[PDB]
Amino acid sequence: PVDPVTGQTIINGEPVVGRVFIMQKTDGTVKLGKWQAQYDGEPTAPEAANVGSSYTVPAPEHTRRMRGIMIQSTLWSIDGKRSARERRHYRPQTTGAALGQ
Amino acid sequence: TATDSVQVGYRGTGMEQNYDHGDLKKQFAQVKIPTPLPPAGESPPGPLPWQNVQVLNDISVGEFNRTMVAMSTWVAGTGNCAYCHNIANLAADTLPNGKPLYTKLVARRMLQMTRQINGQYSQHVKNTGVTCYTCHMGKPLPNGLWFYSSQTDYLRHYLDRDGARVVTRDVAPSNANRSSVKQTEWTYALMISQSRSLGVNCTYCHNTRQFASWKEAPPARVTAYHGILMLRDVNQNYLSPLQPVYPSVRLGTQGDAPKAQCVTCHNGNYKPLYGAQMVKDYPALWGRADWNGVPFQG
Amino acid sequence: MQYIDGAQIALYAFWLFFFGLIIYIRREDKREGYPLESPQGPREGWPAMPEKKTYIHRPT
Amino acid sequence: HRIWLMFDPRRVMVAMVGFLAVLALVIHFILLSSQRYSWIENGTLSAAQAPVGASAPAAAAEMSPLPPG
Amino acid sequence: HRIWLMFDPRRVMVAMVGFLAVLALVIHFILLSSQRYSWIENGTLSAAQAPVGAS
Amino acid sequence: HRIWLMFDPRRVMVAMVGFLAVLALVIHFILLSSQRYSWIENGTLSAAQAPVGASA
Amino acid sequence: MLEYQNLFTRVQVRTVPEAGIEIDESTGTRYGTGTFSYLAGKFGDAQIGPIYLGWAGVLSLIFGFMAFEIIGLNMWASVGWDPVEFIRQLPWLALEPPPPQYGLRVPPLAQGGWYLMAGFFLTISILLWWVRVYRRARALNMGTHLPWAFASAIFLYSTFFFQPLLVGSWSEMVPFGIFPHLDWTSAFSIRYGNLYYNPFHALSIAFLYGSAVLFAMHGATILAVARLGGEREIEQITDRGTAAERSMLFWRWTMGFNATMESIHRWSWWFAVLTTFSGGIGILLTGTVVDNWYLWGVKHGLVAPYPAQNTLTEEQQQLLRGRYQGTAPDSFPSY
Amino acid sequence: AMLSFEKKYRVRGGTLIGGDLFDFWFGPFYVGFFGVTTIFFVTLGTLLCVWGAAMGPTWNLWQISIAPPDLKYGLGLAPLREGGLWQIITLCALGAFGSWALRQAEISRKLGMGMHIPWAYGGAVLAYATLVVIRPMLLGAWGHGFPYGIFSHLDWVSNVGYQYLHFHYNPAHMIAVTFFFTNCLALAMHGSLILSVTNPKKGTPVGTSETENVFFRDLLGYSIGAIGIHRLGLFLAVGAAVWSAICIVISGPFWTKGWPEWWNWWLNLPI
Amino acid sequence: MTEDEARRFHGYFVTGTLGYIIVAAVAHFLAWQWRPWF
Ligand SMILES: CCCCCCCCCCCCCC(=O)OC[C@H](COP(=O)(O)OCC(O)COP(=O)(O)OC[C@@H](COC(=O)CCCCCCCCCCCCC)OC(=O)CCCCCCCCCCCCC)OC(=O)CCCCCCCCCCCCC
Ligand SMILES: CCCCCCCCCCCCCC(=O)OC[C@H](COP(=O)(O)OCC(O)COP(=O)(O)OC[C@@H](COC(=O)CCCCCCCCCCCCC)OC(=O)CCCCCCCCCCCCC)OC(=O)CCCCCCCCCCCCC
Ligand code: BCL
Ligand code: BCL
Ligand SMILES: CC[C@H]1c2cc3[nH]c4c(c3C)C(=O)[C@H](C(=O)OC)c4c3nc(cc4[nH]c(cc(n2)[C@@H]1C)c(C(C)=O)c4C)[C@@H](C)[C@@H]3CCC(=O)OC/C=C(\C)CCC[C@H](C)CCC[C@H](C)CCCC(C)C
Ligand SMILES: CC[C@H]1c2cc3[nH]c4c(c3C)C(=O)[C@H](C(=O)OC)c4c3nc(cc4[nH]c(cc(n2)[C@@H]1C)c(C(C)=O)c4C)[C@@H](C)[C@@H]3CCC(=O)OC/C=C(\C)CCC[C@H](C)CCC[C@H](C)CCCC(C)C
Ligand SMILES: CC(C)=CCC/C(C)=C/CC/C(C)=C/CC/C(C)=C/CC/C(C)=C/CC/C(C)=C/CC/C(C)=C/CC/C(C)=C/CC1=C(C)C(=O)c2ccccc2C1=O
Ligand SMILES: CC(C)=CCC/C(C)=C\CC/C(C)=C/CC/C(C)=C\CC/C(C)=C\CC/C(C)=C\CC/C(C)=C/CC/C(C)=C/CC1=C(C)C(=O)c2ccccc2C1=O
Ligand SMILES: COC(C)(C)C/C=C/C(C)=C/C=C/C(C)=C/C=C/C(C)=C/C=C\C=C(C)\C=C\C=C(C)\C=C\C=C(C)\C=C\CC(C)(C)OC
Ligand SMILES: CCCCCCCCCCCCO[C@@H]1O[C@H](CO)[C@@H](O[C@H]2O[C@H](CO)[C@@H](O)[C@H](O)[C@H]2O)[C@H](O)[C@H]1O
Ligand SMILES: [Fe+3]
Repeated sequence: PVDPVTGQTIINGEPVVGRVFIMQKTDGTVKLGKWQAQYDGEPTAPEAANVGSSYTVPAPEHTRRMRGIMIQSTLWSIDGKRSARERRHYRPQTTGAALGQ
Repeated sequence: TATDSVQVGYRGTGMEQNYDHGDLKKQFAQVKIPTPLPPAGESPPGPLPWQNVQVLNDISVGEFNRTMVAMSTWVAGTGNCAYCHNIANLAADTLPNGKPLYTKLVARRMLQMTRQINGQYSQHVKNTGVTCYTCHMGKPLPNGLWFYSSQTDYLRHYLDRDGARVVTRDVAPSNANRSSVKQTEWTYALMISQSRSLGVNCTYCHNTRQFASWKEAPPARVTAYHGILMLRDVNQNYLSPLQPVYPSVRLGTQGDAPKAQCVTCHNGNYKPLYGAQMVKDYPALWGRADWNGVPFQG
Repeated sequence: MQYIDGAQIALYAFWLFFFGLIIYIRREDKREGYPLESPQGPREGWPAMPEKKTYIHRPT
Repeated sequence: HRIWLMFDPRRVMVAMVGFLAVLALVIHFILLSSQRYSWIENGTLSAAQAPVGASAPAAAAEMSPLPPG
Repeated sequence: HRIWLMFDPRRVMVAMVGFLAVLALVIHFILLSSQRYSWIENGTLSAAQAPVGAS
Repeated sequence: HRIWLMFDPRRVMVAMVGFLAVLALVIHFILLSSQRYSWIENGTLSAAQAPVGASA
Repeated sequence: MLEYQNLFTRVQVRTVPEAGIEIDESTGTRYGTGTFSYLAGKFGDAQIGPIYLGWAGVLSLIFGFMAFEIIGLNMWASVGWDPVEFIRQLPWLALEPPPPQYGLRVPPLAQGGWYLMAGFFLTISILLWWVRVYRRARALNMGTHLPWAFASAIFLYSTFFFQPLLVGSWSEMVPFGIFPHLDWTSAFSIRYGNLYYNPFHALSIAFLYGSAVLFAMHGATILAVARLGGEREIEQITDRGTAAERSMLFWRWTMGFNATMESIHRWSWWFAVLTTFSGGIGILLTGTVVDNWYLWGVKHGLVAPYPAQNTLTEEQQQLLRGRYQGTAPDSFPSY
Repeated sequence: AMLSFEKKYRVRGGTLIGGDLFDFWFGPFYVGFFGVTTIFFVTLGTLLCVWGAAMGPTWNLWQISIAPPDLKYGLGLAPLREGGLWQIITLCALGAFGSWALRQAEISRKLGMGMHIPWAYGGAVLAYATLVVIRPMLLGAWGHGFPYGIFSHLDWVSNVGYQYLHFHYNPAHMIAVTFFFTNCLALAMHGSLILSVTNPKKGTPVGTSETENVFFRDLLGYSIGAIGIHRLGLFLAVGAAVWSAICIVISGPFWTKGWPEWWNWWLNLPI
Repeated sequence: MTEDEARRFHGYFVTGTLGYIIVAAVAHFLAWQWRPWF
């Protein structure tokens, strides 16, 4: 509360000489508590994963030869060579009977 | 070489964005915004003299031609009715021989798409919407077009995949989260692509000491999440269903319609066109009744 | 229990082993040049002096 | 001519050739990396068509090359 | 002349051959990496059709 | 001057040449990195068209 | 002008190559006679001498070469057998572990079977090399300190097999590749919540830095007293000369305490061994006892507070919740 | 106290600054002019660190963090409560490390030894100076330094590493990591070799210098010398720090994109 | 050494310095005419 006559801050019924400010630590930081309290204000837990019930084998032309997980963002995003791009997937296949040979 | 650094987190955390000064200046200089067309706000109180118009129905006539000039300069070029119309019959959806005008049908669907983006996804494009120019930049083909390649292509995160979280919300392991290190690598690749699409680094949306935390991350992360959801709408309900309209040269090797990603609008910038505001002066593209208190005539 | 977990238990086991190891290596560090020379007499820090160690030499 | 009794001409010639060659390479590469004097690509343009650096520029509205701090 | 007294001809000739080879390789590779002078792909173009730096 | 009996002329000359070369390179590069004196790109501009820093 | 820094040797002395101390040769023998390299003799010893080969060494070479061949051939097949692409893209190529849905069951040959074969052969060859190191040590009546340091290295290596077995999937193993194994390192840290807060990871980092510190200190100390015969450490240990005395006094005057010529090598041995031992413990604890090391650090008071960078509303907390990652789409939908 | 052989070595001379005033021993420590300067800087820096801990929200040893200033104060001395204290502590640390190196040089000049130890410590000093002086100066702000906190400087390292998307792809980082790993391997091998020769199979005599070379020649086919192993250890340990300084100084001042993209040059070779 | 070559070297060094300085003065005047910095 502020005294309406002298414009002075009052603390526990006593006036203070000076410009009262609320003390705080460096940049308003507060010590962390329990780990479960790290989710106060954070979004709720994510939902269960979407896992396909069945699996259909793709065509060879739609299958990657390189099984590295991060190959699309680490190499292919910066690689643009035509033949190198061609060797990224398997080639389409058939049978001798289907070719009439 | 001077480096322009922008602090995005608390001091000492290491959350900063670095830029090379020379290339940043060259890249910023080369952008050329089309000048806004002079407003047309004195049309007569008459009915619409339009035969085949199912989108621009709430718009006056003079502002209709204003929008048409803007659309031409944004997609095809100044003037140039020949890219979407035939000069003789502007209301015709088909060529004189009989073939339908696919560019005009695409432009109609994409008028609807632009209105949907500006109206239903304000949480991403706050007060700075999009026009045809943001994606097209004066050309008929935008950037970042992608098609079906393989199952583990992370761009499917913007079409039909859902869920990218891998981090456990507990100290101890359980069956609530059984993510593999490979799934973490997939998320890493997707986020590297996002970072390069906006020209930023990981700390723009993350405090990397805990990637899962939203309170320790800058507000941009929230915006980024909405940008995912918007894309999933755009790619599912507007771009993909346009498969039977395009000629075969437009589709992919599986014969599917081109789709959009973050770099389609952003083109390697934290904001499209460095945050240029263009749609505030083109009410036909708004999805709202007002942009910045400026009301929509109707 | 709840606050105690396996990582903490293993960490304190490692701390105990590391302190024992440091004690052993400091015992070895005083095999030459001890006891110290001081006006108050012979001096031994902690850990105290180890027993005398002799090597083996091949016959001539 | 008494300068050569102070410094070995062999050392001076080595340092001179090295410094002058490094300077020539650096200048040629600085010019080649520029926009006005990238002669391998744009050397056929006339002096009027050659790029010129921008003069005293104007400001911009609601457009920042840098993200907010 | 008298330079061969101050400099060994063997050393000078080896250094000169090395420098000339490196310089020729660097120039050829710079030209090959350019757009106007990528002669392996566009060498059949006439001088009016060859790419020019935009300005 | 007696300074040459106090300082080796070879040492002083080498130090002076090195310091001068580094200083000249530093000044030329500072000018090249600036906006007003980036002469390789904007050297054909007149004194009126050359950039000037703002009053900020 | 400068004092001789003992960095390089200017005058090399040659002699007949040293055949080696007489050792048992019932199961293996020495190959070569001993050649001399001048360039190698500038920095250290010059003799590229004979090498002993026995049972364990030959078996280790066979198994290791089989693993190396499997890895290389899978890398080569991944680029369509293109030698140009093989050399150009070599750092990005990998032999990848099986898919996560197989758990610990055997995978298809083209989807992780080769990986397990190569890993098994590499493991067998590493163990056989350990046997060879032990036997070479005991053939010369030496102590087995090197075998038990190599054992610590092998312990850290074997955690890359035991942790995926404990979490229950061979998909969590380290891929065979230059860049992809770095990718796995990064993704492993990210998946389990900032491995910086693993206490045993911090411990192993302390021991690795301390190994660098100790070797810099010991090498500088021995080079600084090599003018007094300090590099001959065996004799300075069994008959302490002025070089060892000065080495002790330098560090006693510097940091207040010192070691001896022999116990500084005990310090070095233990720092190097502990680097891999504590790291192996830290890896074994991840995903089995602790799934989020940042949250463990918050629980045990390791994490410094920062001001919040963002605040979320009640509807935002429900909206911003995501979904755990699932399987990739096996269909190409038409809309 | 003094070692059994210590007394004959404690003589006068060898100092760089000062004379008989600062030429004494405090306990086992030698005090010179640079010993006094080291004490001054250590005391001032440690007391300022304790004050920074007192200003912060906790006394927990792991959570204490004295952070550098904001980037907006670039190259200027920020207010004490807003990062200026970090700058003063940095000045104290620089003074203390320089004084430690010079005092070590005085000590080695007094025992007749070479000058290797101060120069070896100079590599670590150079790495630290690159972290807090050279790189922040090139980037133009003192706020590019790392905070002084046991686990907060780990957070700084993590965020700075992810500033370049994938920091593993830094070539100089790869070379420095190789140096560190090879150094640890070589240290293990050297310690094992010396201990196994001086502590052989029980019942057998102490081995000779030829046993070391014969063992390593039998195992690897090549055995570096007794002087060679110490030269190699010094080179590996110091080169690790030098290549670390190189790797951190090129990130930001010279390269601002993601490190993986830097490998374009290799994929675009004309062949 | 004989204090005469000191005078001779001083003359040579002084004239070299003076010429370098005047040539720098011409360069600065030329640059001022092209684009003044004050
Ligand atoms: C792949 C998977 C593995 C992955 C990880 C692998 C890690 C490997 C760690 C290995 C640790 C030892 C390393 C070492 O120096 O090895 C050299 C030595 C071979 O020497 P040698 O060839 O025989 O040469 C003979 C001679 O030259 C040895 O002299 P050296 O100087 O090398 O060794 C000195 C000996 C002296 O021994 C003694 O004084 C006897 C008492 C030693 C301590 C016994 C109790 C230890 C604790 C027990 C509970 C331990 C509980 C944890 O000293 C040593 O070798 C070691 C000295 C002590 C090291 C620090 C100990 C700190 C303990 C702190 C405890 C907490 C205090 C609060 O190898 C040995 O194995 C030596 C011991 C051989 C006798 C058997 C000992 C075990 C018997 C019981 C188990 C029997 C088999 C089931
Ligand atoms: C981490 C593991 C720990 C581990 C901790 C536990 C283990 C410690 C082991 C240390 C090594 C072995 C023991 C040893 O030999 O110590 C040396 C000394 C015996 O020395 P000495 O053998 O007699 O040789 C001394 C000889 O050089 C003659 O020296 P002198 O007596 O002439 O004077 C030398 C010094 C001191 O000058 C004096 O006038 C001393 C009395 C007044 C001291 C304060 C004066 C300042 C004003 C008041 C401040 C205080 C006002 C309240 O003169 C010097 O010039 C040397 C000092 C450096 C001067 C330049 C720097 C100036 C600025 C300093 C600013 C900071 C200090 C105030 O021994 C002792 O004093 C025995 C008791 C142990 C002393 C340390 C106790 C530390 C307790 C720490 C508790 C908290 C732990 C967390
Ligand atoms: C984003 C990345 C993550 C991270 C993820 C990991 C992971 C994951 C691991 C480490 C581990 C370690 N990390 Mg790291 N680490 C990060 C940040 C750091 C920083 C830093 C300045 O930021 C540092 C200094 C370190 C340092 C360290 C080391 C102390 C430790 C490994 C010791 C080691 O490998 O010895 C080298 C020794 C070995 C690899 C042992 C095996 C050697 C085998 C025996 C050799 C066989 C060779 C074979 C025969 C050769 C031929 C093969 C052919 C194909 C035939 N980390 C961040 C937080 N770190 C490891 C650890 O222990 O963690 C607790 C570990 O597994
Ligand atoms: C996501 C984070 C990134 C990453 C980002 C970075 C960044 C960012 C940096 C490194 C740097 C380093 N990284 Mg990396 N790094 C990662 C993963 C790794 C992994 C791994 C996966 O295993 C490894 C092995 C490494 C390895 C390393 C080293 C090459 C290097 C640290 C040593 C160093 O600089 O010493 C040099 C030594 C010093 C700086 C110490 C000097 C000490 C001074 C002289 C003071 C001593 C006295 C003291 C104050 C008081 C003592 C008191 C007494 C005890 C009483 N990184 C991941 C991928 N890495 C660092 C580097 O190069 O630094 C230059 C660095 O800054
Ligand atoms: C204290 C822990 C440190 C340490 C310790 C350590 N390592 C050790 C030892 C010790 C004490 C040994 O005794 C042992 C050794 O013998 O060292 C010389 C070993 C060893 N540490 C090794 C490596 C190593 N150590 C590492 C790490 C470390 N080792 C830690 C830092 C690392 C890292 C950082 O990842 C590596 C890579 C080996 C040199 C060696 C164990 C050798 C081994 O097991 O070999 C098995 C044999 C094979 C796999 C055969 C492979 C054959 C070829 C590689 C392929 C075929 C090539 C072909 C013929 C030609 C080329 C191709 C053609 C097409 C051109
Ligand atoms: C070749 C480079 C490698 C190396 C070598 C090396 N270090 C050395 C030497 C050598 C050759 C010594 O001779 C010297 C020594 O005397 O060792 C006993 C030293 C030394 N290496 C040390 C540590 C050290 N070295 C490190 C690194 C390395 N040192 C490199 C890998 C690291 C790392 C990686 O973090 C550390 C922690 C010291 C034990 C010692 C130097 C002692 C010294 O300088 O003491 C004077 C200072 C004090 C007594 C107290 C601090 C005074 C400051 C004013 C306090 C404020 C500090 C500041 C707030 C930093 C806080 C950092 C936070 C991250 C915690
Ligand atoms: C020619 C050429 C090609 C050159 C190219 C080289 C280039 C370009 C380099 C970059 C140039 C630039 C701009 C970089 C800046 C480099 C700088 C700033 C140089 C610094 C020079 C230098 C030698 C470093 C430090 C100087 C030193 C060693 C100072 C010591 C001075 C001295 C002897 C006095 C003692 C007092 C000291 C040291 C104060 C500390 C001190 C204080 C303050 C007490 O109160 C106190 C009281 C009681 C007990 C002890 C103390 C105590 O230790
Ligand atoms: C004026 C001035 C400034 C001048 C001073 C000089 C300067 C500028 C400072 C230094 C700068 C210089 C000159 C540095 C350049 C150094 C150079 C040229 C490079 C050296 C590179 C080099 C030697 C090799 C590279 C090392 C690499 C990459 C791999 C190491 C692999 C490895 C593990 C090797 C170990 C070899 C073996 C078999 C050792 C086992 C072995 C061990 C471990 C023993 O303990 C032991 C003890 C006693 C007998 C035998 C042995 C023994 O042979
Ligand atoms: C000329 O070309 C040819 C092909 C002829 C030769 C060329 C070969 C080349 C170029 C090879 C290149 C190899 C490279 C580049 C290799 C890179 C390797 C790297 C960087 C590896 C890094 C890490 C790998 C680790 C840590 C792997 C660890 C694996 C473990 C621990 C696996 C254990 C597996 C076991 C024990 C399997 C057991 C079998 C079971 C019991 C499961 O059986 C069912
Ligand atoms: C695969 C590529 C090749 C990898 C191997 C490269 C080998 C050479 C690099 C390692 C050695 C570099 O050599 C390095 O030289 C510099 C001079 O520039 C020395 O000097 C450097 O550190 C000292 C230490 O205080 C500073 O005073 C000095 O200003 C600084 O330049 C280093 O002490 C030495 O380590
Ligand atoms: Fe040694």
